[PDB]
Amino acid sequence: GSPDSYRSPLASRYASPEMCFVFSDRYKFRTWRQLWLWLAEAEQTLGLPITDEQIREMKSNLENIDFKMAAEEEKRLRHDVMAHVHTFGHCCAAGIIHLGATSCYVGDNTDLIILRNALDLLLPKLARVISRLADFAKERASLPTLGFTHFQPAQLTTVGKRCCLWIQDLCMDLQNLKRVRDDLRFRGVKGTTGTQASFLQLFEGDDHKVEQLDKMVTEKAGFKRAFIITGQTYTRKVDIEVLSVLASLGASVHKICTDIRLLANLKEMEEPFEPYKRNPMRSERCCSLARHLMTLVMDPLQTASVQWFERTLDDSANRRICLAEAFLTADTILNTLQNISEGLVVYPKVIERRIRQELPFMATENIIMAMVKAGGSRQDCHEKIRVLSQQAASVVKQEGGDNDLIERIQVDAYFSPIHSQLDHLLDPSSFTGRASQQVQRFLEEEVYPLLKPYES
Amino acid sequence: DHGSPDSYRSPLASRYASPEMCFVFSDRYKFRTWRQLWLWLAEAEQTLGLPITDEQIREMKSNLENIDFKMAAEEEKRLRHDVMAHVHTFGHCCPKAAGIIHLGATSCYVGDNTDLIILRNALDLLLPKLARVISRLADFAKERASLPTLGFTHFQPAQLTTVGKRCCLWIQDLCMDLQNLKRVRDDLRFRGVKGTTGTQASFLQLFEGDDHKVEQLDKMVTEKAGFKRAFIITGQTYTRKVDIEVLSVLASLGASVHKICTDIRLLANLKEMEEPFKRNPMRSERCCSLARHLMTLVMDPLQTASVQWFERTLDDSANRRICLAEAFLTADTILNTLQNISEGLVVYPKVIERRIRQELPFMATENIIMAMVKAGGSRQDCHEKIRVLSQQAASVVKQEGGDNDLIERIQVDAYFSPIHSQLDHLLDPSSFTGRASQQVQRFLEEEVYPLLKPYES
Amino acid sequence: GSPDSYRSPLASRYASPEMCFVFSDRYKFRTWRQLWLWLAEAEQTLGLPITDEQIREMKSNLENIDFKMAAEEEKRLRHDVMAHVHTFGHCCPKAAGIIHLGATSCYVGDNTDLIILRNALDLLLPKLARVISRLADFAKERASLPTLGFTHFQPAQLTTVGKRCCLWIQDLCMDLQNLKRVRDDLRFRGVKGTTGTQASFLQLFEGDDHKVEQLDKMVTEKAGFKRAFIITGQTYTRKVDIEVLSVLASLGASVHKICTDIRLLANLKEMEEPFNPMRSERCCSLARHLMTLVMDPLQTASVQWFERTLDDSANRRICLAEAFLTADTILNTLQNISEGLVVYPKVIERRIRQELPFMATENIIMAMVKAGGSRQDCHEKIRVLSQQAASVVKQEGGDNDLIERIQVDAYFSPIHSQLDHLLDPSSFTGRASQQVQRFLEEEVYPLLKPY
Amino acid sequence: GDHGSPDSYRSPLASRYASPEMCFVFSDRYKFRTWRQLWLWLAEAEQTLGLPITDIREMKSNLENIDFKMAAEEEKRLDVMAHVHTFGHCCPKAAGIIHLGATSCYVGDNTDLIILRNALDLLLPKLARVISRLADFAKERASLPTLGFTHFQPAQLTTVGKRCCLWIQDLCMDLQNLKRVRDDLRFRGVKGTTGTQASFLQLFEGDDHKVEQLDKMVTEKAGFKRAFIITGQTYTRKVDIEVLSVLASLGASVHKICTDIRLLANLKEMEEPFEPYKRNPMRSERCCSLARHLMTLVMDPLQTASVQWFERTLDDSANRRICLAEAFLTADTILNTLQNISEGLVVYPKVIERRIRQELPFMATENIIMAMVKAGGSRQDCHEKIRVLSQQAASVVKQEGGDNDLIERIQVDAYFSPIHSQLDHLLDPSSFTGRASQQVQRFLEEEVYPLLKPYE
Repeated sequence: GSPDSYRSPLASRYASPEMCFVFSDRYKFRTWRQLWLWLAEAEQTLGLPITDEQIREMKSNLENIDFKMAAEEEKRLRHDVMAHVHTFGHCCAAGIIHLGATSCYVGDNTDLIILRNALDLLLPKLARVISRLADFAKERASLPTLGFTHFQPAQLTTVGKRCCLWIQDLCMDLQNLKRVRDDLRFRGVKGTTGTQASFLQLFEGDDHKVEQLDKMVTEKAGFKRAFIITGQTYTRKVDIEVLSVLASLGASVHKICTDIRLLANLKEMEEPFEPYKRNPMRSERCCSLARHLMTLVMDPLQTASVQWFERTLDDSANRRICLAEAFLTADTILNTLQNISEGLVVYPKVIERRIRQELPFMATENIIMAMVKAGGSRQDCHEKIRVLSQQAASVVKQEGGDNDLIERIQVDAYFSPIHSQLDHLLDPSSFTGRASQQVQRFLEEEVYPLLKPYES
Repeated sequence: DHGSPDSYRSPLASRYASPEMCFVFSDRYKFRTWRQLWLWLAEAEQTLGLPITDEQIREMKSNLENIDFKMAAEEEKRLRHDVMAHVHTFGHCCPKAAGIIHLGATSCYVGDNTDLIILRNALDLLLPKLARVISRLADFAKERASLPTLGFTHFQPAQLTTVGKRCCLWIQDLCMDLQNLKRVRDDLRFRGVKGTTGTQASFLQLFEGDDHKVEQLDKMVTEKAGFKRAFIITGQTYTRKVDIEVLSVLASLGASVHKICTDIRLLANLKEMEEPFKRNPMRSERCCSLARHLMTLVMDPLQTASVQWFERTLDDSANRRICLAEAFLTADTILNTLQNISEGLVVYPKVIERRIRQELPFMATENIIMAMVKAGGSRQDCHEKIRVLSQQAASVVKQEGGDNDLIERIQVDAYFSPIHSQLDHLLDPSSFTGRASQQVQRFLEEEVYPLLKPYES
Repeated sequence: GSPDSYRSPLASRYASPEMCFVFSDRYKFRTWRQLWLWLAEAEQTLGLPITDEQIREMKSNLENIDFKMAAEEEKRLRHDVMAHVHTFGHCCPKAAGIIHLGATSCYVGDNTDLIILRNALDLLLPKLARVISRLADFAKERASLPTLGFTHFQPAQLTTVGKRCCLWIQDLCMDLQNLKRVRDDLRFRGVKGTTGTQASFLQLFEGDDHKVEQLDKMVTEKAGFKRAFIITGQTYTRKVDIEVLSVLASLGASVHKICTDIRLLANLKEMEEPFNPMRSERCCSLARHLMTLVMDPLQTASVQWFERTLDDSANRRICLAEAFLTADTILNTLQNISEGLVVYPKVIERRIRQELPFMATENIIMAMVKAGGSRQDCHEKIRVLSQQAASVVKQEGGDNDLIERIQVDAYFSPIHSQLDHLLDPSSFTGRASQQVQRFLEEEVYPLLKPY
Repeated sequence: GDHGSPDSYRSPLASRYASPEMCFVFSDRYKFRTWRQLWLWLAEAEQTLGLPITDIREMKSNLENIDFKMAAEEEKRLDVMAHVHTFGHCCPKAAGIIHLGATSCYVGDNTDLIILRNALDLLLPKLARVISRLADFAKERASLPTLGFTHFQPAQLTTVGKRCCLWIQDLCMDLQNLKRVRDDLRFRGVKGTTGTQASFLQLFEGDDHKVEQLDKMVTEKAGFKRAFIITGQTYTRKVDIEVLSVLASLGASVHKICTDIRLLANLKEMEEPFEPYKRNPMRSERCCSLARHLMTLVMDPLQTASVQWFERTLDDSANRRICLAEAFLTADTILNTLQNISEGLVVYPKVIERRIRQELPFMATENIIMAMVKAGGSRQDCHEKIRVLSQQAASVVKQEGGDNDLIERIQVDAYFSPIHSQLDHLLDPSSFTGRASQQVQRFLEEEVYPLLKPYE
């Protein structure tokens, strides 16, 4: 709000409103009231003294939270969970709110619901990007381009084939995100140290009633599975599995955008339009943010390593930051990446220019093989070809002119039984190998199947 | 081998890790596998109609272990190439196969596929080790399932848990590691034959435009390698995302192990539990030190994957020769040392009982107020009456450094008339542990044993 | 702040209003205007057609910022700096033609970051010194009070409370020195142009090489810096950010160490936080994040291509502010902790008493030899009385009774009864109290002098 | 070459990569030798203070003679006492005055500090040598115009010498950091089990002054100017942080330089030294790989010091043996390879000139309009004419993949007749370099040469 105070650039400038809502106070305190409703619903079903009038008024007061009252009662009573019990019970039921449960019933189950929801926003966005990159890869599947190893010219590839290297990495990320989201489990009702003591007390020693309660709220929260063993909170290892797959996504994006930045210099490919000089500013923002995601991994790792026994509260402040800032960063990244993918501009003639410069240095083997087939001796042909290439290399390096190796093998009499066959031995398409067929097979076997559920 | 004391010894090779994992990352295994990959290539190429004879095949199959490391290093100096040097040395012990070795292949066919074979082997040696650790902790967790111990939140006295339940926190964290390790081993895919830029250009020229034969070759060497699946899309090498996926689980494992051993170290101070053999928990401190390094190593493959330009840059080669090996050798040492810890953790039941009885009356107060309504007495007048006696009892403990005298105060107090006779039953340690004992039994049978079953051998 | 939107907890819950302001858009764009004024003033002196009316106009409108207009212009122009040049030129109609004259974007953007970095360090420095000041008082007060030393977190030769506090102080002192050096050696970017060659300023002064050097000197002195970079690309070297976040990350490691000890002492009931050690848990949590952040500028500086790549911007806008707001929060909480550390001597005594006999056995032997005793016929006589006591402590879970077993054996009769002068807790503390004395007088107080 | 069988894992940092000097610094031979040298200094200093010690010569002559089997046997039977016994066998005359009243960390921890300082002393001259070589190159190419790069897009011309200065300045800040950390490195001395000097206070019979004189004497004998007053068992693990922080900062600088060389290699502007036609910057690639590891190693000591409980805990021992040794072996290798790259950088002036002429015309438009106004032309007419001709040239480059013909278009247009004679001056590369050459001379004389003078 105020420009007098520091404002998170991930919150006020970079990320989408959708992701910002999930990590807001309004959504957190709404979920708190939502978890209290489910607790009361399941407790009434199991025989605890709860009247239907207490339930209906909690149901009609889910999105009616007084912040001015809650903020000052938190300053008055120190504890934040109990401060929200008072505020809910004021617009309500008061006697049955949070009965038996501890602070971490709302706080910790909210985090897993927030976590599951945030992953649910990233998935269709990642698929959307992949889909748009897939169309680009299919369109440019046969357009030959100079391949790079050590960032030096190497055996030709296609523009579509190069794109599939990016697509694959994102397809592993989609799969990883989906797995982690599906594997996410509910804490349930566990108590102060995970022994379920206070809940067992209310049900007066009934062990089956506690287990039924643990299955009831888990299904109301939309989780398939619920933890058996926990300390106070869910194991902090969960936060590692989630941030690992995001950091991996960060690495992928960084590689993709660095490729695009290098292609922008070669003037072979640029970012979509709204001038001669164009900076790839969106890819650079992406690289910047991806880096943050890779850094973020050390936070949950260090945390879980130093949790003592059932729970130490030195996870609280660190998780408030790293978890939201992981998803806000990933969110910005995917919005930007989606923007970049919508009509990447390719300049074919610039690509054709770079090929015809380096191509003759790679086609030398084809020439000799064509001399042998006619009747020329390999040994003698190798010595007479490894001499015109050193001349043509000198012109390029020492003098800074265009490549003229093809001309020199047209003005040499020794290479007379090849002059008619030269413009076929230099067809760029006959140097791309199985590149176009690799795209074909990859998109149908691996890419399209994964995109199928996300068709919308 | 244990080299001269004049040179630096890497402690992960001799000082710590098991000779098995050391061998998987050795030059012998590396170059035996190189020659194996050349044998599978020749066999499959002979199947596809290339001029290779049975005699040439038997020659390669016989000389697989016959490696001259001295000559290969000397030829590497001259030829300025590691692979083409080993092609020459293999051709020297195989004079008839010399012509067909590495036909159509590029450097990474042997270089990069060997690292995939190394990864899968290295994971398959870690799994049984991680499972034996889980098993012995599951033995321990069953024995001590109903042994009350003071629970710690904020490392401060809280409601009672059991020793078995505390062990299950450790068990679960290692159980998710087992699942993650398995999943990564199964997801590993063979690179196969791809050529210098992944376009299979060289092999397509060998079969002379025959696209079907090239894809046939790729499947053939993959099956011979024992891989269910191979990549369709690579540059020169398999995507360096695979390193991230592997080392992310080892780093995560390290975080769980570091937690387990920090917990054990703290218990050793409390005298509640100690390691097998004034004693120092050196082996838990050894585990912590190494787990830390295992967590640190994750930033390497992360950064490596982020700066790989196009189809490949060699700015990953040296880094991978360090991070991958060390991660597994570190991961190896940890689980060998952790296995020795889990085999016989010593519990001191009487020391645990002492700490419980000096903290229990402060959390048994609620049961008293509920118990006092049998007569009965008022809820609010009793809440303040027992509250102030705790203020006097906690003052002798902290401000004067003594023992808990709260029980002594209530027994002589005239106000607490009826409750006297049922106090020992009210302070029953088992009636504070909740469902801890039932949580232990269910966790082991529902989740632990089904996971450990495939490792009966 | 809005409840419907996410808010960075460091700005709305944790850090001080002082630190939050140094990283605000108000401070940022005011400094932009502050740097444009200096440039104009120096350009006038060097002979450019700028009137005092124009400078007077600029000096009057440093704080008069229209953010609404500045945001609308950036959407249109797709440029941060030019938008603010236009907005400043709107409330300064006469100076509009001379704002940002011959300058590049990074003259404001990059020099502002350096100004912000220096200012933020200048707020952390007094706060750190003040923490060290009160921890020094605590170290002097409890300098002689013996406490059980811990190696491997196991009872070892007893030290003193003040001595253990000095281990904390020494780490923080090193931080204070490292924060001072980084702030003092921090340099100004100055005027460098788009690629660091000063080509555009050279053209404005129509070739006059000396005038470009003077303009660089003048804006540096006006900014309050002692030194400027001679060599830069577009921006100051990103190595600078590494050095700053390195000292802060190291400070995080120190803070986490101090707060872990406090968290362990609270468990042992030997020391307490002023009120669960929740303040030390908040400190540990944030210190952890401060250590994480060092990897950002490291990766950022490693992949800077040539004269500059813009893949540093968004990351720095996150990692720099977050580091300082975190650091600020930590020190604030550490101040509160240091104001009210409560020691409980009696609990310390009790723990000492049940471990002192296990560490005093060597002095008993040394007092038995010259009293007429054998070196093995006494060592065995006491070591058996240590085996039975180790069972009472560990197998039975009771009190340590080696302080009881003296009358039991008639062998130790010459020892009756000059003790417990031999079991004096102060006689096992070594040079702990002298070491505290020297440390404060030679190393700590000289550092806290000019604060 | 060193020894090791191919049947076990041999760390490439020791056997394959680093130079023999650094390997010896972290070897067992140097570790145990320094132990005995520290034991000697202890006896000699205790002799000067009054303790019953006589001619010292025996320990002096038996420093090189170490039996590793005897030490390993006693290590299996009982490491410090295993070496007290081994050094107390081949020295029969003196065995009751070795390690007298000292703890396991007098040798083990002070050795760790003599190694660190030895390792830094090998690095310093090596880093100075690289700066010196690069500086020579920078002076030689200080007035050689090259294309400036921002966003890796064409920008205001700089010089080759100037770009080199950006690298030098990074390394110069590294040399400063290393000198400061090495000089401010303190000795642990004598402290005892928990750092109170109790064991020594007993054997000097309560003498305060004598304990403090022993601290100064072994500090002076070790080559240190200063000793710690306050330490626990070992020196504060903050020391590891500061050492590896600056090393991590060096790896970042090296990565930047070597990424630059690699990119220049693709532009064919600059190349690694000889000993064609395709050449790979494999040496710069090795450096980036190794520098990356060096940047990673920083979290090790960071995590270590943060979880040190009280006086000392030995969960640092295994981590420090790895991380410290690795960092200095990696730093050493990097600087050895970076010495190679510096030694005979190949520059291709004509390739550099070709790139400039392709990008300069677009940047030179301001000067052309200035020259046209200077002759009697209109500002608007010239700006519109130069606008239509620049967009025509941009199409030829982008859409057609041809050379930059902007100057040709100006040269054939009759409107530009007033400046046709001026064109070979208006587009002089040197006039676009700004003050680059002057910055090089000033930087080298005021910062580099003073900094290198002590290292001469």
